[PDB]
This record gives sequence, C-alpha cells and structure tokens, in this order.
Amino acid sequence: VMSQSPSSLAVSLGERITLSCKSSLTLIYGENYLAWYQQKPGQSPKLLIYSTSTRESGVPDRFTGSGSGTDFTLTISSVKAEDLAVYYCQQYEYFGGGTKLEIK
Amino acid sequence: NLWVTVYYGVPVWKEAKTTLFCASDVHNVWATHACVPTDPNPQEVVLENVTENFNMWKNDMVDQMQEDVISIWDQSLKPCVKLTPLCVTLHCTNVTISMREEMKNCSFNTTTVIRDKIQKEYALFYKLDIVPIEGKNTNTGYRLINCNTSTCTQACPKVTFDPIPIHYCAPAGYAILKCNNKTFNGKGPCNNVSTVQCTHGIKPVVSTQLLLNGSLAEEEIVIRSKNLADNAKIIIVQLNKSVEIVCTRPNNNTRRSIRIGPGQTFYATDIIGDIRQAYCNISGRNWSEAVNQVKKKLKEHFPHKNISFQSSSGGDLEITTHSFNCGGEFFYCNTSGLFNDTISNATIMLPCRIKQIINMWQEVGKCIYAPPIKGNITCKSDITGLLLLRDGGNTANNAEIFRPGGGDMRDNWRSELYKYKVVKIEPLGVAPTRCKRRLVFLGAAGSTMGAASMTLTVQARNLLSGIVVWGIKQLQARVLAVERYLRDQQLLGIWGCSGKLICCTNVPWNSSWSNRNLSEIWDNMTWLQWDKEISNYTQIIYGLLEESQNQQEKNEQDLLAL
Amino acid sequence: VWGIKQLQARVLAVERYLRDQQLLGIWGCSGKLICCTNVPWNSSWSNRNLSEIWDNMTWLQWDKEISNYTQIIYGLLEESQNQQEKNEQDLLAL
Amino acid sequence: EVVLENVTENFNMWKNDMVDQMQEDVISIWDQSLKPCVKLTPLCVTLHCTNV
Amino acid sequence: NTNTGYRLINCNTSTCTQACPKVTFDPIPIHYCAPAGYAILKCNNKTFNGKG
Amino acid sequence: VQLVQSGPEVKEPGASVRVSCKATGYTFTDHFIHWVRQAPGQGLDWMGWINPFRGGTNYPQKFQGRVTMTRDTSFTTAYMELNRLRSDDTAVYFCARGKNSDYNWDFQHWGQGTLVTVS
Ligand SMILES: *[C@@H]1O[C@H](CO)[C@@H](O[C@@H]2O[C@H](CO)[C@@H](O[C@@H]3O[C@H](CO)[C@@H](O)[C@H](O[C@H]4O[C@H](CO)[C@@H](O)[C@H](O)[C@@H]4O[C@H]4O[C@H](CO)[C@@H](O)[C@H](O)[C@@H]4O)[C@@H]3O)[C@H](O)[C@H]2NC(C)=O)[C@H](O)[C@H]1NC(C)=O
Ligand SMILES: *[C@@H]1O[C@H](CO)[C@@H](O[C@@H]2O[C@H](CO)[C@@H](O[C@@H]3O[C@H](CO)[C@@H](O)[C@H](O[C@H]4O[C@H](CO)[C@@H](O)[C@H](O)[C@@H]4O[C@H]4O[C@H](CO)[C@@H](O)[C@H](O)[C@@H]4O)[C@@H]3O)[C@H](O)[C@H]2NC(C)=O)[C@H](O)[C@H]1NC(C)=O
Ligand SMILES: *[C@@H]1O[C@H](CO)[C@@H](O[C@@H]2O[C@H](CO)[C@@H](O[C@@H]3O[C@H](CO[C@H]4O[C@H](CO)[C@@H](O)[C@H](O)[C@@H]4O)[C@@H](O)[C@H](O[C@H]4O[C@H](CO)[C@@H](O)[C@H](O)[C@@H]4O)[C@@H]3O)[C@H](O)[C@H]2NC(C)=O)[C@H](O)[C@H]1NC(C)=O
Ligand SMILES: *[C@@H]1O[C@H](CO)[C@@H](O[C@@H]2O[C@H](CO)[C@@H](O[C@@H]3O[C@H](CO[C@H]4O[C@H](CO)[C@@H](O)[C@H](O)[C@@H]4O)[C@@H](O)[C@H](O[C@H]4O[C@H](CO)[C@@H](O)[C@H](O)[C@@H]4O)[C@@H]3O)[C@H](O)[C@H]2NC(C)=O)[C@H](O)[C@H]1NC(C)=O
Ligand SMILES: *[C@@H]1O[C@H](CO)[C@@H](O[C@@H]2O[C@H](CO)[C@@H](O[C@@H]3O[C@H](CO)[C@@H](O)[C@H](O[C@H]4O[C@H](CO)[C@@H](O)[C@H](O)[C@@H]4O)[C@@H]3O)[C@H](O)[C@H]2NC(C)=O)[C@H](O)[C@H]1NC(C)=O
Ligand SMILES: *[C@@H]1O[C@H](CO)[C@@H](O[C@@H]2O[C@H](CO)[C@@H](O)[C@H](O)[C@H]2NC(C)=O)[C@H](O)[C@H]1NC(C)=O
Ligand SMILES: *[C@@H]1O[C@H](CO)[C@@H](O[C@@H]2O[C@H](CO)[C@@H](O)[C@H](O)[C@H]2NC(C)=O)[C@H](O)[C@H]1NC(C)=O
Ligand SMILES: *[C@@H]1O[C@H](CO)[C@@H](O[C@@H]2O[C@H](CO)[C@@H](O)[C@H](O)[C@H]2NC(C)=O)[C@H](O)[C@H]1NC(C)=O
Ligand SMILES: *[C@@H]1O[C@H](CO)[C@@H](O[C@@H]2O[C@H](CO)[C@@H](O)[C@H](O)[C@H]2NC(C)=O)[C@H](O)[C@H]1NC(C)=O
Ligand SMILES: *[C@@H]1O[C@H](CO)[C@@H](O[C@@H]2O[C@H](CO)[C@@H](O)[C@H](O)[C@H]2NC(C)=O)[C@H](O)[C@H]1NC(C)=O
Ligand SMILES: *[C@@H]1O[C@H](CO)[C@@H](O[C@@H]2O[C@H](CO)[C@@H](O)[C@H](O)[C@H]2NC(C)=O)[C@H](O)[C@H]1NC(C)=O
Ligand SMILES: *[C@@H]1O[C@H](CO)[C@@H](O[C@@H]2O[C@H](CO)[C@@H](O)[C@H](O)[C@H]2NC(C)=O)[C@H](O)[C@H]1NC(C)=O
Ligand SMILES: *[C@@H]1O[C@H](CO)[C@@H](O)[C@H](O)[C@H]1NC(C)=O
Ligand SMILES: *[C@@H]1O[C@H](CO)[C@@H](O)[C@H](O)[C@H]1NC(C)=O
Ligand SMILES: *[C@@H]1O[C@H](CO)[C@@H](O)[C@H](O)[C@H]1NC(C)=O
Ligand SMILES: *[C@@H]1O[C@H](CO)[C@@H](O)[C@H](O)[C@H]1NC(C)=O
Ligand SMILES: *[C@@H]1O[C@H](CO)[C@@H](O)[C@H](O)[C@H]1NC(C)=O
Ligand SMILES: *[C@@H]1O[C@H](CO)[C@@H](O)[C@H](O)[C@H]1NC(C)=O
Ligand SMILES: *[C@@H]1O[C@H](CO)[C@@H](O)[C@H](O)[C@H]1NC(C)=O
Ligand SMILES: *[C@@H]1O[C@H](CO)[C@@H](O)[C@H](O)[C@H]1NC(C)=O
Repeated sequence: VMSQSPSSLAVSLGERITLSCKSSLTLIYGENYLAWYQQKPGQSPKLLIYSTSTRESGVPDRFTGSGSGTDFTLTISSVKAEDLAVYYCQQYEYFGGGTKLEIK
Repeated sequence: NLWVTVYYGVPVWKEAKTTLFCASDVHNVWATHACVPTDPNPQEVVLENVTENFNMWKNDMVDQMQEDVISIWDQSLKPCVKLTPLCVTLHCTNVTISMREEMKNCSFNTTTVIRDKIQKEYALFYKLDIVPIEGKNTNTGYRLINCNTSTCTQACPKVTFDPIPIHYCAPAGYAILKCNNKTFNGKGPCNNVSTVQCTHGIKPVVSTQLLLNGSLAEEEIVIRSKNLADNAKIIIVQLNKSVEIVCTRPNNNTRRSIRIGPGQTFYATDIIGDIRQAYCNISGRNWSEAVNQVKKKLKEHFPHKNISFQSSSGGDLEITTHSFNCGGEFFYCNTSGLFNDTISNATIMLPCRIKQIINMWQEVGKCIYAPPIKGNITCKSDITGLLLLRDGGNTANNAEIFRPGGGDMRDNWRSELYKYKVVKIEPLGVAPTRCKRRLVFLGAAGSTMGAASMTLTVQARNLLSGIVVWGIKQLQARVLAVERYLRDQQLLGIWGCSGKLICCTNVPWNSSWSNRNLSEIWDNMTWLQWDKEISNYTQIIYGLLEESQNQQEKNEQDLLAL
Repeated sequence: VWGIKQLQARVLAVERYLRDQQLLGIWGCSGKLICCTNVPWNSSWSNRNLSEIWDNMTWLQWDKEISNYTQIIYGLLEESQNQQEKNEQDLLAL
Repeated sequence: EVVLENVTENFNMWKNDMVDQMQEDVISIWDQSLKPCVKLTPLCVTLHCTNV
Repeated sequence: NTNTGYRLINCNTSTCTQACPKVTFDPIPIHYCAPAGYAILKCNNKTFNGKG
Repeated sequence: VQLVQSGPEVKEPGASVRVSCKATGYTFTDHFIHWVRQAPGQGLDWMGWINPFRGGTNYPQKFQGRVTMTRDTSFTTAYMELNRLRSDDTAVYFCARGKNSDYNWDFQHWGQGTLVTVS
C-alpha cells in the first residue's frame, strides 16, 4: 500500500502546496522510484513526474516532485485554475489514495 | 622540477562494444564452414589488488551472439528444399487400422516429376499443424497451418542440431574478464577477477522453463534478477545439484519420400506399429530437495511470505509448456506435474506432444518443417537452472508465488554469459618525472605504476596479432585492430618517442593538471586510477608534446642548415 | 566470390609484415638491417667454423639447426632491450 | 624471371596445392557465370515424339 | 505404353539451366600471381619426373 | 501512437464480457501492455500485463482464474475477457503502454477508456 494523504484540501488559487506520498515497500533492491500521474475527471490520466524528480516533458515547472526512500512529495509553486484535478502516486502495480483540490 | 613523460603499454582498459568471434574444436552446421580451432588451454591470469564491477543484464555479448545464432541457423536452412506446393487440399480421416485425435491421417492430389502427371498420396500428421480448410462443409477438408500465413521449408536431412560447446574469442587489443567470486549477483562489484582469451565452450541450447545441461553453481543455489522488486523483470535461478530427466517417443516411425518436383523430395511421416504419445520420466524424490532449498532461499529475500509454484499462467504453446529439442525433434511437455505444492516420492512421468511445423522465432518468414526421424527416439539430460516470474500482487495472505516463463532467448545465454565481460586497451600513459630529454598478459596491473612499468613489453607485444556472413566479421575486426595499432604507433612517432617505452621529453609538468605526492604516484597508485583525472588535460598535453617535437626538429635543422 | 580472396591476401600479408616490424622494434633494432646487440653468442647453439659460416654456408642451410634455439634467443634479446631501457632511464631518472 | 645458381631444391608435383586451389576456382567462376541465366524448369512435360 | 511418350533425362533426377547465350567458353590463357612475401619457383630442367 | 477501445458494454450477471484494445504507431511486439480498472470514485488498480512478444501474461491473485488475455499479431490488437461477472466489475477500463522497455512501469499512452456494466 502507498498512502496519499490528505484526500483533498480547501485550496485557493495562487498558493504553493505540497502533498506527501508515503510508501510501504521498504524491502529488497538502482533504487526504488515513484510516478506522479495526473487525471482530470472523465479523461485519461496523465504522466507528470517519473523517476523521483524528473518531471515530464511540457509540464509547467511549478509542478515538481521530490523525496527519497519512502517519503516523497508532489509540489506546486502556484496552483492555477486548470491545475485543479486529481493526482496519484505509483511505484509499482499499487496506487495511492489520490487527491483532488477545489474551493468552498 | 618534474617533466611530462610518456609510457607505452600501461595496463589500463575501458569497456566498449566490440565483436567477438567463434571458436570450435563431420557435417554439423557451426563447425563446418565457420569457426577457428579452439585454444587447447585457457591462458588464464589472476589479477589481485584489482577490484571491478559487472552488469550482466546490460551486456553486449549475449545480444551479439543472439543474431549470430539466428543467422547461422537461417543460412544453414537456406539451401534446403521449399515445401511450397504442398499447400493443397487435405482430405483426411482418423489414423490407425487396429479416435486418437492426437494425429490424423490424410490423402491428397499432388504433382509428380511431370507437370501434367498428378498422383494421389497419403501421409499422417500430428493434429497440431493441420487445420480445417475453412468454417465450411467437407469436414475431411484441411490445410496446413502456415499456408494462410506463409510458407515453410523442409530442413536438409543431413544437418543436425546437436549444440556444439562453442567458444568465443576476442580480437587483439581487447580482454575478456571473469569474476571468480562464485556468489556474484550478476550486477555489482567483484574483487577476485581473472582474465582469459577465449570463452569456455558454451552450447547454443534452446529451451523454455528449463536450462538443459549448461552448468551448476558449485557454491550453492544462485538467484539473480535485474531487480527482483519489479515483478515484470525476469528472475533466473541456478541449481547446484543437477537433476536427471529423460524423455522419449515410444513409436516406430519411418519416412515415405515423395518427389514433389524434379529433384525435390518431401518426407511424409509413417508408422509401423501402434501409436503411443511421447512422454518423460523424472525422479521427483530428487526434485523435492532442491525445491525446498530454493524455497528457503526465496524466503531469505521474502522473510514474511510463503513460497509455491503453479503451472504456466497461459498463452502461446511454447511458453505455456516446456519446449525443447531432442536430437532434432521438437517436444512440448506439459509441466503442470512439476510446479506444484505437492509431489510424490516416486518417479514422475509427463505427457508431451510433438509438432512438425516450427516457428523457431516469432517472425514467421523462417517457418520450418521438421522431417520425421526413423524409429523410436529417446533423450536423457539434466536440469541445472530455470526461469521464474513473480505474480506481482501482494496478497494479504502473503502467499508469494512464482510461475515458469521465458521466451526471451537472450536470457538463456545470459544465464551463463553473466560471468564474462569485455574491455579494450589504451596503453598510452603519462606521468611526471624529474628527467628531461637531452607470458602473464596484463598481470602486472596488480601493482603500482613505478613497479608495474617493468613488464610493459609483454603487453606491447601480445596486443597485436595473437589470433593467428562470416568473413566480414573477422575482416572488420583485424582491419580495425590494425588501424588502431598504426594510429598509436604514429602518435608515438610524431612525439619523437618511436622505438622507446619510457621516453623522456622536453615539456615540464604543469601543476594545474595535478599535484599529488609523486612518491605515492610512483609507488602507491595504480594506472586504472591514475588515468582518471589526467584524462582532463590529455589534449593540452598532446599539443604541448607535438610543439616540443616540432621546435626541436626545426631548431636542429636550422643549426645544421649549412 | 572474388574480393574476399585478395582482401584476405592483402590483409594477411600486411599483418605478417607488421608483426615482423614490431618484433624488430622490441629488439630495439628498428631502422636497421645489420643491428648488433648486447647478448653474447652461446656455444650450445652451435660451434661451427665462423669463417665457413660467413663465407661457406648459405642461409637456407644456416637456419636449419638454429631453428632449435630461436625462442631462447628471442627471450634473451628481449631481456637485453628491457634492461638497457630501464637502466638508461634510471641513470637519467633525475 | 631470375636465375638462382648454387641453389638446389625439390618438388612434388602430385601433392600440390595450386592445382587443387584453382580447381574450385574454375568451378565457382563457372557456376556464378551460369547463375543469372534462365532456368528451364517448366519444360519437364510430356514429349510426344516421332522420327526426324 | 505410348511409345511416343518421352521426358528429358534430368527431370526425374534434377533440373538444369539454359546458359546465357552471350557468354562463351573460349579458355583464356589465365595467369596466376602470388601475394607479397611469397615466391613462385620453376624447375628449369626439362626432364624432371615431376617428383624429385 | 494511439490507443483505442471498443464501445461500452452491458451484460447480465454471471456472464463473461470481452473488450478490445487497438494499438498503432510503433512496434506492437516490443512493450508490455497493462490493464487498469477504475470504478467510480476509486483509485486506479492494476489487473495484469500481457507481453505481445509471445503471449505471456500475469495477474494478481485478486483476479486470477477470472481473467483471460490474448493478442492478435495480424491486427496488433489485445483482447481481455472477464468471466463470472458481478456488480463490482461495472467500471471503466484502460489499456496502457510504457514509454521505455527498460523501466516498463510508466504510462504515457492511454486509450480513451471504456465502461462496462452488469444488467
Ligand atoms: C496440463 O495438464 C494439466 C492436468 O490436467 C491441466 O490441468 C487441467 O486443465 C483443465 C483445463 O483447464 C482443468 O479443467 C478446468 O477446471 C476448471 C476448474 O474450475 C473448470 O472451471 C473448467 O471448466 C471448463 O472446462 C470444462 C472441461 O473443459 C467444461 O466442462 C466446463 O463447462 C468449462 O468449460 C465451459 O464452461 C466455461 C464456463 O465459463 C466456458 O467459459 C467455456 O468456454 C466452456 O463453455 C475445466 O474443468 C483442470 O482442472 C486442470 N487440472 C487441475 C488439477 O486443475 C493443464 O490444463 C494442462 N496444461 C497444458 C498446457 O498442457
Ligand atoms: C544434454 O546432454 C545430453 C547428454 O549428451 C544430450 O543427450 C544426447 O543427445 C545426443 C544428440 O541428440 C544423442 O546422440 C545420439 O546418441 C545415440 C546413442 O547411441 C547415437 O546412436 C546417435 O547416433 C546417431 O545420430 C548422430 C547424430 O549426428 C549421428 O552422428 C550418428 O551417426 C547416428 O546417426 C543415425 O541417425 C541419423 C539421423 O539422421 C541418420 O542420418 C544416420 O544414418 C544414423 O542412422 C546420436 O549420437 C545422445 O544419445 C543423447 N544422450 C542422452 C543420454 O540423452 C542432450 O541432447 C543435451 N541437451 C539437449 C537440449 O540436447
Ligand atoms: C490463418 O487461420 C487461422 C485459423 O485458426 C486464423 O486464426 C483464427 O482466426 C479467427 C478469425 O480471424 C479467430 O476467430 C476468433 O475465435 C474466437 C474463439 O475461437 C478462438 O479461441 C478458442 C478458445 O479456446 C480457440 O480454441 C480457437 O481455436 C480460436 O483460437 C471467437 O470467439 C472470436 O470472436 C470473438 O472475438 C471477437 C474479437 O474479440 C469479437 O468481435 C467477436 O464478437 C467474438 O466475441 C474470433 O472469431 C481464431 O481465434 C483464430 N485462431 C487462432 C488459433 O489464431 C489466422 O488468423 C489465419 N491467418 C491468416 C494470415 O490467414
Ligand atoms: C531416372 O530414370 C533413369 C532411366 O534410365 C533411371 O536409370 C535406370 O533405372 C533403372 C531402374 O532404376 C535401371 O534398371 C536396370 O536395368 C538393367 C538393364 O538395363 C540397363 O543396362 C542396359 C545395358 O545395356 C542399358 O542399355 C539400359 O539403358 C539400362 O541402363 C536391368 O537388368 C536391371 O535389373 C537387373 O539388375 C538388378 C540389380 O543388379 C537385379 O536385381 C535384377 O534382378 C536384374 O538382374 C535394372 O532393372 C536402369 O539400368 C537405369 N538406367 C540408367 C541409364 O541409369 C534412373 O535411376 C532414374 N533416376 C531418378 C532419380 O529418377
Ligand atoms: C518411465 O518410467 C516408467 C515407470 O516409472 C516406465 O514404465 C514402466 O516400466 C515397467 C518396466 O520396468 C513396467 O513394469 C511392469 O510391471 C508389471 C506389474 O504391474 C509387470 O507385469 C510387467 O512385466 C513385464 O515387463 C517386465 C520387464 O522386464 C518383463 O520382464 C515381464 O516379463 C513382462 O513382460 C512390468 O514389469 C511398468 O508397468 C511401466 N509403467 C506403466 C505405467 O506401464 C517407463 O518404461 C519409463 N520410461 C523411460 C523412457 O524412462
Ligand atoms: C580467486 O579466483 C582464482 C581463479 O578464479 C582462484 O584460483 C583457483 O583456485 C583453485 C582452488 O585452489 C585452483 O584449483 C585453481 O587452479 C586456481 N586457478 C587460478 C588461475 O589461480 C582462487 O582460488 C580464488 N581465490 C579466492 C580467495 O576467491
Ligand atoms: C562474493 O560476492 C558476494 C555477493 O555476490 C559478496 O557478498 C557480500 O558479503 C559481505 C560479507 O558478508 C557482505 O557485507 C555484503 O553485504 C555481501 N554483498 C552481497 C551483494 O551479497 C561476497 O563478499 C563476495 N565474496 C568473495 C570471496 O568474492
Ligand atoms: C546447494 O546450495 C544450498 C544452499 O543453501 C546448500 O544448502 C546448505 O547446505 C549446507 C551443507 O550442505 C547446510 O549447512 C546449509 O544449512 C544449507 N542451507 C540451507 C538454507 O538449508 C546445499 O547443501 C548445496 N548442495 C549442493 C549439492 O551444492
Ligand atoms: C537423484 O538422481 C541421481 C541420478 O541417478 C541419483 O544418483 C545416485 O545416488 C546414489 C547415492 O550415493 C549413488 O549410489 C548412485 O550411484 C547414483 N546414481 C546415479 C545414476 O547418479 C540419486 O540417488 C537420486 N536421488 C534420489 C533422492 O533419488
Ligand atoms: C597486492 O597488494 C598487497 C598490498 O596492497 C601487496 O602486499 C605486499 O607484499 C609484499 C610481500 O610480502 C610486501 O613486501 C609488501 O610490503 C606488501 N605491500 C605493502 C603495502 O605492505 C602485494 O604484494 C600485492 N600483490 C601484487 C601481485 O601486486
Ligand atoms: C637453366 O635455366 C635457365 C632458365 O630456365 C636457362 O636460361 C635460359 O637459357 C636460354 C638458352 O640459352 C636463354 O634463351 C634464356 O634467355 C635463358 N633465360 C634465363 C632467365 O637465364 C639456362 O640456360 C639453364 N641452364 C642449364 C644448364 O640448364
Ligand atoms: C634433369 O633431371 C633429370 C631427371 O628428371 C636428371 O636425370 C639424372 O641424370 C643423371 C645423369 O645421367 C643420372 O645419374 C640420374 O639417375 C638421373 N635421374 C633421373 C631421375 O633421371 C638430369 O640429371 C637433370 N639434368 C639437368 C641438366 O637438369
Ligand atoms: C521398427 O520397424 C522396422 C520396419 O517396420 C522393423 O524392422 C523393426 O524391427 C521395428 N522395431 C521396433 C522396435 O518397432
Ligand atoms: C506459510 O504457510 C503456513 C501454513 O502453510 C502459515 O501458517 C504461514 O502464515 C504462511 N506464511 C506467511 C508469511 O503467510
Ligand atoms: C516423501 O518421503 C519423505 C521421507 O523420505 C516424507 O517425509 C514425505 O512426507 C513423503 N512425501 C510424499 C508426497 O510421499
Ligand atoms: C527403438 O527401437 C529399437 C529397435 O528398433 C529398440 O531396440 C530400442 O529399444 C527402441 N528404443 C526405445 C527407447 O525403446
Ligand atoms: C599550466 O601552467 C600555467 C603556469 O602558470 C598555469 O597558469 C596553467 O593553469 C597550467 N595549466 C594549463 C592547462 O595551462
Ligand atoms: C576534470 O576532472 C574531474 C575529476 O577528475 C571531473 O569531475 C571533470 O568532469 C573533469 N573535466 C572535464 C572537462 O572532463
Ligand atoms: C648457454 O650457455 C650456458 C653457459 O654454460 C650453457 O650451460 C647452456 O647450455 C647454453 N645454452 C642454453 C640453451 O642455455
Ligand atoms: C635440434 O636440431 C636437430 C638437428 O638440427 C634436430 O634433429 C632436433 O629435432 C632439434 N630439436 C628440436 C627440439 O627441434
């Protein structure tokens, strides 16, 4: 199981945010990696971060990935309107709880 | 002060792509019309004080020989007769005279030697290669499988597939290294390393789910994978106790030759006695011990899971079952009897099935037809290792399982080639010195530069010509090595250091390049480590040396101009 | 069918010639044809009348017995060159 | 051509390599030259014949 | 029966080829030359048995 | 490189449903093809991969004995089949492919996604 908490947040546009993906493998062995995938409701998900912090081509750099070992983070410097969507982390077959962002 | 100084023959290397060549020991394929006689003995050399690393997965030798095997196979099959005309209606019935859908009997019109003379002719087939003509009436109607896809070829009867223990030899200026450590994971550092000139005789064997013959791991059971965490990536496990096994076709067979065309003869199958499907035998009592040992080894990597094996998950015939060859006869044995959570203390026998049309590799253009072989046949062999693939879903019950897999022919050869590795040589070293101008091949690498410098002549002399569809390869190798050697000789000449090995020169050493303790450099350091930083200023050094030579020559001529 | 042959021929001849040149070089006798060296002749190899050897014998006949000790001779010469070079560098080490 | 007096030698014409060497060479040149020409395969048909 | 019936000899054995009409077989007086580092010797004696 | 699927599906409980995945734009026989089922308001879950090279497969124990994967090289198309349907099945399904062979664990290319339901 890979954990993505919180499930959401009463975000506001223009703020720097960061969500944590915490792994549970912590076993055997390069080194383990992570994948931050985007998905808006009703469409195919999308790749945002691969490896551990190498973001995908064409993604605004405000989207960022970091971490190591077990603690990793999706990060955004300033959330824009289109950015409100759902996202997940994936190290292997398993997937996290995801997270979606919205307003009151 | 110090002074730039060149040494020729320093024992340093660098990995890089290359092209090894075959080496064999009176009609077989590989030895005939290819391969040079093998070296009777390995000129192996031990290199202590030498640490290294290997990556068996990302390797060139395995891939290199892959297409080589493919090409030799195809070329050998090139001259044999094409079975094109046989793609004709097949009026068929049930086999035997005294329903056994394992094989069907058939008859059909066909062409004689003469174009306008047509004759009927019968033949028996295994139900595999036959197919209904269509989803139409005339249930007796059938066609060969390939015809709606492509043609095939009847292999030349004389040729055989007995895998010869081929050796591989590297070209001059290159060295082959073995990690002596018998518990190397296959990707990582190594400390006990030796060097040889030719690879040990490896048989070009093909199999799925099994590693027939090959070799054991004398130390213990070995497990290796690119990354066992990534379920997708294959796992390979090598046994340290070879397990005997046998298989046979209990039937008395013989071939009926049919002149399809003017000089082109098909070989239809026929039987003498009754018909009994082929099978195998194995001492499962033996099997359980290795099974339990490998289960414990797996638990070692998975301290909180169970261990089990199930049949192949399902898919293409060859993947699903264990396929192999026996004296040029293709066999497919259902392996559900092995990979189970329970065996017996008694011998275990397996039901197999036999095909006559073979897709040696997925591309269909090479579709082959196996000619029948007279009389019963039987092959005995042994298992040394096997390929496993993990399920990939963490069961809450922690009942971790693995299943047989394979199909990636490269992995088979990898299973052994993991030991070897290939590097080249760059014998031009540079170091400071106070001077101012005016066998055990590569063994000395185990010491420091000042000490190791004594035997440079051995490396110098050895690295030239020690060697003495196919030609192209070795011709390229020889020409390229010669070109490299000439380049180095010419570079030595321009530096005016031709006919020398410890040539001093007239360019003082520069501090910027490095300021190590010269004592350490000459007594505490080794070239493999010395070269690393020096790499930076190599071109500046070369320019300085060339200018030195030019000015020396011109000034000499000027003073002797008259 | 045709090229392969002559290509093999040329390459092999070139390889042989390079081998011989390199052997001359290691013996420090490059750029020479009557190179003297620093290894004294050994009696065991043969004890013919040197006068005959230089004025009565022919190479086709001279080589026959010498064939025996060729490798010993090569090793001795190589050691001679190695020691010469190393000693030169040592005396000029500074 | 050069004459070499004071030179004795021997020969074995029977056990020789040149003859054999050129044997397969002639064979190969012959076959290759014949390679591109037309194959007469279809002619293998019944022949209703009479006297010339 | 059908004594008029006949077939080409090879057909029951193998096929053959019609040589390209243009090519000819007039034996050219070929020469052989050796590669460098090798020499070709002639025994001048005109009464040599061929082995000796 | 595009990933396509067949139209949505509706079926009775206890039956078996088949779906297709058409691929293009590259060597159809060089990359594992993954399947992922998403029920409404649920996280993406893995069902299994199939290697086009030789029809090898794999499945988690959750779905084992319930799924079947096959390939057609002629039309470079994958087929999935799920048996013994039951409400849980009702969801969308996506067939995906990985950027690089070496990692074989990313997902750049996704089909539009196809929904199936029971009754
Ligand atoms: C190697 O040999 C072993 C040893 O036998 C083989 O293992 C046996 O394989 C058979 C075939 O799969 C298997 O029998 C199935 O068991 C399943 C367990 O539940 C059954 O569900 C399944 O039922 C279908 O097949 C029956 C006979 O073919 C039918 O009577 C039945 O109605 C099912 O088929 C119909 O119904 C389904 C329902 O959806 C439908 O989808 C079908 O299209 C069809 O209409 C079989 O009974 C044995 O159980 C296996 N043995 C063991 C001990 O488990 C192995 O397959 C061999 N493999 C190779 C590669 O050789
Ligand atoms: C793993 O190792 C085992 C152990 O060696 C391998 O099993 C051996 O496999 C070889 C090759 O298949 C097999 O060799 C035969 O042994 C028979 C025992 O007497 C021989 O009688 C037989 O001779 C015939 O075949 C040879 C093949 O070239 C011929 O050279 C020979 O003249 C004989 O030829 C007869 O048949 C041919 C067929 O066309 C015909 O043209 C001839 O006129 C003539 O009628 C073979 O030498 C061993 O017997 C096997 N031994 C055991 C114990 O099984 C195993 O194959 C290896 N692993 C794999 C995957 O192959
Ligand atoms: C050369 O000839 C072979 C003959 O086999 C062709 O291969 C067959 O091609 C046909 C049609 O192209 C395939 O037909 C499919 O069969 C399915 C069931 O039969 C298959 O599966 C069972 C399972 O045990 C096998 O026993 C059986 O042998 C078959 O392999 C049908 O259910 C299929 O229809 C279903 O799927 C499609 C697509 O998903 C749906 O749209 C349909 O509505 C339906 O649900 C389909 O009819 C057959 O499977 C092929 N068999 C094999 C072994 O390949 C070659 O294609 C042909 N090649 C050339 C170049 O000529
Ligand atoms: C392609 O077709 C040719 C056709 O000629 C075949 O060659 C003939 O094959 C037949 C049978 O295979 C041979 O038959 C033998 O003929 C003997 C007498 O005829 C031969 O000798 C006379 C002598 O002048 C020739 O004029 C004549 O043309 C024949 O060459 C018979 O007496 C033989 O039987 C005797 O010998 C056998 C074995 O010793 C005994 O067992 C018998 O009891 C009997 O005593 C025999 O019948 C014929 O000779 C062949 N001729 C030639 C020219 O080859 C090819 O074989 C065939 N090849 C293929 C690939 O299709
Ligand atoms: C693979 O292994 C199997 C067995 O694991 C083996 O098949 C078996 O062969 C033995 C023969 O060694 C058969 O044993 C028979 O047992 C019955 C009693 O039920 C006897 O009546 C039989 O007697 C006949 O055979 C004797 C053999 O010497 C004769 O002396 C005697 O006069 C009779 O003719 C016989 O002993 C056993 O029945 C079979 N198994 C089965 C299922 O039938 C097989 O040969 C092995 N094959 C390979 C390739 O290893
Ligand atoms: C290091 O590796 C070398 C070669 O792989 C080992 O040397 C061999 O040792 C065995 C056992 O004594 C001998 O039978 C062989 O003749 C040796 N061969 C050579 C070339 O030395 C050596 O034992 C290994 N040592 C360690 C500590 O691993
Ligand atoms: C042989 O290689 C194995 C690994 O292939 C080495 O195993 C190491 O052993 C040391 C000592 O216990 C451990 O600290 C390391 O963690 C081990 N590493 C691995 C990867 O297993 C072993 O030391 C080597 N020994 C020889 C003699 O070659
Ligand atoms: C093959 O390797 C296994 C690796 O474990 C060996 O099993 C060990 O054997 C030794 C002595 O035989 C025992 O002290 C260990 O406890 C065994 N290990 C385990 C996990 O039980 C096995 O003996 C080797 N056999 C052969 C023939 O090489
Ligand atoms: C596993 O198979 C081998 C191969 O037949 C058996 O090897 C025998 O082992 C005993 C034990 O000392 C020897 O006396 C025999 O000479 C061996 N025979 C052969 C042919 O190698 C071994 O017994 C089998 N193991 C089990 C548990 O049955
Ligand atoms: C390999 O390295 C070791 C140490 O790095 C060398 O050990 C030397 O052994 C000789 C013989 O007794 C001693 O006189 C030296 O003092 C040792 N070295 C040191 C630094 O103390 C060993 O000789 C090396 N072997 C090779 C073949 O290079
Ligand atoms: C030895 O052989 C050489 C060459 O085979 C002979 O020399 C030739 O002699 C004829 C006759 O006088 C001349 O026409 C040629 O011009 C000569 N050619 C050469 C190359 O010398 C020679 O006559 C022979 N002598 C004996 C005694 O056999
Ligand atoms: C040429 O060769 C022939 C043989 O090919 C030599 O013949 C020899 O002549 C002497 C003198 O009479 C005899 O004693 C030998 O017995 C002969 N031997 C043979 C084999 O015939 C001949 O001497 C040679 N002469 C020249 C000029 O070359
Ligand atoms: C096999 O058949 C041949 C010919 O029918 C016969 O000579 C031989 O004795 C038979 N042997 C066996 C073991 O069937
Ligand atoms: C292994 O199986 C035993 C019983 O067969 C069970 O008690 C144990 O919990 C299992 N191991 C794991 C890690 O689940
Ligand atoms: C096999 O025999 C061993 C004793 O050697 C016994 O412990 C085991 O339970 C037996 N298993 C089977 C399946 O016969
Ligand atoms: C194959 O047949 C021969 C006789 O034709 C027989 O002696 C031999 O035992 C047979 N092979 C097997 C494995 O039974
Ligand atoms: C060479 O020596 C000069 C002397 O001052 C120094 O400035 C320079 O950095 C050194 N290295 C190079 C590459 O010029
Ligand atoms: C110079 O050497 C250092 C360490 O040896 C290395 O990190 C650096 O990349 C080198 N510079 C160049 C241009 O290669
Ligand atoms: C070389 O000279 C020594 C001097 O005594 C002699 O013993 C030896 O036989 C000679 N030959 C060889 C091959 O050593
Ligand atoms: C040494 O020379 C003699 C005569 O030259 C010869 O008989 C002998 O075989 C030679 N020895 C070796 C080892 O070649």
